[PDB]
Amino acid sequence: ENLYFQGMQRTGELPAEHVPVILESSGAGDFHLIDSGNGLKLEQYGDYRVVRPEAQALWRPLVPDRVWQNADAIFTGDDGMGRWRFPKEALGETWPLSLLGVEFLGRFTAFRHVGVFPEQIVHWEWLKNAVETADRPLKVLNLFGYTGVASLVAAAAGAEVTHVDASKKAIGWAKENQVLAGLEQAPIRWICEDAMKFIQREERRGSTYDIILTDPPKFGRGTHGEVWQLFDHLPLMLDICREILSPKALGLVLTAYSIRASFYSMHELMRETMRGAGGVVASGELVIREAGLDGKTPGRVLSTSLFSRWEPK
Amino acid sequence: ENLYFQGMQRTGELPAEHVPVILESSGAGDFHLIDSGNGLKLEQYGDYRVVRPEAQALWRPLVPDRVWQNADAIFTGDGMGRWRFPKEALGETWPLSLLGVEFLGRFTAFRHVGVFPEQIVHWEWLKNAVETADRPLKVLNLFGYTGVASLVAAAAGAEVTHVDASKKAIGWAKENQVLAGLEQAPIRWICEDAMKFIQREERRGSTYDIILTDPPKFGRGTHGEVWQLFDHLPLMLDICREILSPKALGLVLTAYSIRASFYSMHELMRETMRGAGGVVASGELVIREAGLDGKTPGRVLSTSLFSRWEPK
Amino acid sequence: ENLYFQGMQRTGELPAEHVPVILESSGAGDFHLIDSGNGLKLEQYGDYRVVRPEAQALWRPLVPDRVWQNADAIFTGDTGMGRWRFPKEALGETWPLSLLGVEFLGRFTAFRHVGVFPEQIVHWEWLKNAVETADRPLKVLNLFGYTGVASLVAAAAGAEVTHVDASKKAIGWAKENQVLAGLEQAPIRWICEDAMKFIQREERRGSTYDIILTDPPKFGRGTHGEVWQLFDHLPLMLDICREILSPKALGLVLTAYSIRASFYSMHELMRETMRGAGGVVASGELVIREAGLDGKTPGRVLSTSLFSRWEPK
Ligand SMILES: C[S@+](CC[C@H](N)C(=O)[O-])C[C@H]1O[C@@H](n2cnc3c(N)ncnc32)[C@H](O)[C@@H]1O
Ligand SMILES: C[S@+](CC[C@H](N)C(=O)[O-])C[C@H]1O[C@@H](n2cnc3c(N)ncnc32)[C@H](O)[C@@H]1O
Ligand SMILES: C[S@@+](CC[C@H](N)C(=O)[O-])C[C@H]1O[C@@H](n2cnc3c(N)ncnc32)[C@H](O)[C@@H]1O
Repeated sequence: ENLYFQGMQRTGELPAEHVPVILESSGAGDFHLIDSGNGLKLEQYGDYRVVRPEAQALWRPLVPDRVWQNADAIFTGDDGMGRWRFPKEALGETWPLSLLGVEFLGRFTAFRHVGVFPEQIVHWEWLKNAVETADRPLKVLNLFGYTGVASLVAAAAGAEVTHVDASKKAIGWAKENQVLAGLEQAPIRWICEDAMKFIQREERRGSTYDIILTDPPKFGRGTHGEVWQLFDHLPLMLDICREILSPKALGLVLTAYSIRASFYSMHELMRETMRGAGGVVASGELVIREAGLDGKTPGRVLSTSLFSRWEPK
Repeated sequence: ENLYFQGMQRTGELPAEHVPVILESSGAGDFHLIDSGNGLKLEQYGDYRVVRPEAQALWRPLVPDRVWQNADAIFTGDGMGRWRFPKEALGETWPLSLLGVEFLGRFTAFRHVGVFPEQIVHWEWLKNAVETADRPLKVLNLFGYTGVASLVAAAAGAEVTHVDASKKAIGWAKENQVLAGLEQAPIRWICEDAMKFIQREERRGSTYDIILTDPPKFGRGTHGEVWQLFDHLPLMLDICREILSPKALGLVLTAYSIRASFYSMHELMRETMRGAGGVVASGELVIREAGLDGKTPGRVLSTSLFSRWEPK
Repeated sequence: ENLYFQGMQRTGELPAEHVPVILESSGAGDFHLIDSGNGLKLEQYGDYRVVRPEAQALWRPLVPDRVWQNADAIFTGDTGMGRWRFPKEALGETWPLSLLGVEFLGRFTAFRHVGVFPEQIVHWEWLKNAVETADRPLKVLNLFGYTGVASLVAAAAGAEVTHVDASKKAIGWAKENQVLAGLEQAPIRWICEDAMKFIQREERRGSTYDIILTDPPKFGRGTHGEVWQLFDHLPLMLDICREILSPKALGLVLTAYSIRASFYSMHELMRETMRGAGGVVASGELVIREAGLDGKTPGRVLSTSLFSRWEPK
């Protein structure tokens, strides 16, 4: 029961809604899902073919064994930490990739992650369009920014970006992507801090942003050990986000992975957060479709994450 | 069963005893307990009113919910958590003063705010012991934490050795030293397992006039040494005795996590001090609620055990 | 079940086998096992008499209580971090030792381990002989090298040594031993890396070694958090080791403290790994025999570890 992190009461009427909205990613170029099944997925990231666990890929693989057995890297093991197997000669920590004009690194760590969630291109497209068509310089806030591809998309489009992540290591990775992308001179502020602390302090300062993106994990830790738990804390976070939106704000975008909840729960939370603000809240799932070996052969849907987006419409 | 951490054999009579002794504080300073109940407590720390869990505060709160809700900071979660700041975001630290010593309250990911204000009773004993001493005194403060006792002793003119296994905690204590204006005071900062340090002091023939020790139920030395109060305390107290000066003024043991009785601490202390004369006083250290006005005595909240040997 | 870490299929005949081979050390010079029983052991390491837990010492102690009660240090256990008791007086962190001509430090940490496995002298003797009777300087690889006494034995004998350990702290200890042993100028290359990642990279580089020693724990962690689990990963490890043996290799030596397995399981793994390579695989247990107080007095066997050794013999 939420005692201390409740959203504040707002006046006015709930915004309009579009729900469910299923967003489906196209590859993308350097990424496609080749095949999946038996609790695994087979993905192409540029020159690297990778096998990773995907528990919900319950069905049987449709692409021949020979294609799976030609993978460059296979993630194995059971905390979250495991071991990559490299069955041929592909090796080192990193490899270059590009999505939506932004060059960044795929990276093998002890975790199953590869340094990008390429399905998020659908949201980066929304972001890029919003920045490049705005007739004024925009401020974009990116919370839980990870390897920073959204930050770089926004920076490349002309935004003044503030990227927030509690992990100094992840900030380092994002900065490496910034160099690779040729965006060293772009206005990106790198904030290594707990995300909710940063925004509450921004609220106290009276700071505002035109677009806020937020990608909270189910569980996290702030830079000074502050426990983050999505189901305990999200209502306060979104409330503070609204308090730091500019009068002419273009959007508030929430993405959520790996969570025992429907998009309807993100949706109704977002609708209530934005009570009296007008506009429209669109929510649902973000999915990838299998594309086969050639990348042109549509197959099954693999749902990755939830989203809810407010816009002034 | 304790096989390897037994105290040495002693001769003579057990010291005199005063037991139970209940030591009480009510916060006539930058601290008081406002209210408690339903497994929580409402406290004033200087400019901030804070709400923290207190599982043994089983009774019902006497101050209206509206007041608790109005707190500046609430500690939440299941040991790490998250502080909620309902009015507006608060900075990490805020200045406090107790017994003439200025130090920092601190919001960390834990429930601890950087001070145990009830310990002012033991600080007052210490302050008096040092002040009224004819001679310069050597004070050892084991498991010293944020070091308010170290600063009290330094301010009274003692030569202080502060021992804590945590470099982070030493850092906080040093920050307090600076804020308190005690940078030129003789405080030696030792980052080491406490029992290792005192056994090495014994080997060196070092002595101290006053020893305070605040061991946790479980801890870890600077180099991973496992500390467990019920396995190791008998040996620690025995070594403490071995490093007391001939004219020592006291040995003070404080113990949180109040599962064992003060009687156990008491019988162990008394036996450790066999043949040393003086008196062992033991019991609990408690805070009494003071209400919104700080002047309305309420319920007792017991925080810790203590046992103190003095030549008294 | 092993899906991703199988050794390649080999053709040809399994090497000859000698099994069980029980290797026994009675402790010379600075080490011997005085007595053991009641789940404890009483050992002399140079000038210190030490008591440590030894759960399999189920029998009774045969040396009087007085002698045990005169110990300089006793390890007392939460299980495996604990606390050393020094009953006579506080002991410093380290003390000088020497075995097989190599000077190194005994060390009190929060674990039961004193900085050397002196029973390993039997394998060090095999190694010393192999290096010092060779007609060329041998390349010796030592995986999971710990405090590096084997590395120092090989280097003293004239080998070019590569020492691999994921722990920077352990590498630091080994280097301290190198200094103490007077081997600072010797060709020892200190590698702080996951052992399997290092050897796969060696394989890619086409590198070879004349002798390979590997002492994998049941469970470990690479420098960059890679999970090591002997039962999941050892088959691939040994196969890569084979691929980095020189044509004129003198041996591949596996040691394992995972006592629960039989030496037969290390044996058959090593035999199959070396299929078609000729030579001989000898496997069994490495044991210490109690030496008692005075005279060299043969007592009970304390088995410490498993081993399997391939040689071209
Ligand atoms: C942890 S999530 C990982 C990706 C995706 N959102 C998911 O849940 O799988 C994205 C980023 O959030 C960061 N993070 C976790 N807790 C945080 C916190 N309390 N404040 C700021 N960033 C945090 C992580 O360091 C990471 O780079
Ligand atoms: C951990 S206790 C916490 C306060 C109070 N004594 C309690 O138990 O709740 C006080 C200090 O003991 C220190 N400490 C814990 N184990 C220690 C050890 N083995 N040696 C020296 N200091 C230790 C901690 O770093 C901390 O600052
Ligand atoms: C095997 S462990 C301890 C000694 C003995 N083998 C045992 O299991 O009890 C020996 C060394 O392996 C190292 N180690 C553990 N995991 C490793 C890894 N993944 N790669 C390289 N070294 C590792 C440790 O740092 C340690 O110094």
